[PDB]
Amino acid sequence: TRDFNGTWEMESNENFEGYMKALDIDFATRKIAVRLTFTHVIDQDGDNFKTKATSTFLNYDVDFTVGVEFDEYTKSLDNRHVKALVTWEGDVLVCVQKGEKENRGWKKWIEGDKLYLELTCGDQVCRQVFKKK
Ligand SMILES: *C/C=C/c1ccc2c(c1)C(C)(C)c1cc(N(CC)CC)ccc1-2
Repeated sequence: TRDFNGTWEMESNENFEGYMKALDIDFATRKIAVRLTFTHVIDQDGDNFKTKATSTFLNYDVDFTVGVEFDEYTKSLDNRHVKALVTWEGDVLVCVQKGEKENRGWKKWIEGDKLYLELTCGDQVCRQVFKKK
């Protein structure tokens, strides 16, 4: 499926710390973030994505149109300017964030009832799994 719609509840989160250190997330935010359960809400209509990630203390919202490059400010993450582009590779949703950090981006894909997220920055890879709620 290429349909990522739904409310997704975190089930596994491997090496979030190394990914966040690659981004120069400060020690403080890192320790809080590594313990929190995240809910990821995706409202997808054609190419148009409205996405949310909510926790009891840290939140991240981004909207994008597949295939349309956009300048992004990674507000309350590492607060950097990147040139973002989200495209399809088969049924994998792939984002490249061009900027100062190397190999920065993410990939989303679904297997069965699970959403998989791979976050990359530098030589670090974080893998998260969500169960559809
Ligand atoms: C499709 C979503 C991809 C994606 C890329 C980067 C991040 C995330 C999802 C989050 C919301 C899981 C997330 C959280 C953080 N935190 C550390 C500052 C917690 C707010 C950083 C980057 C990403």
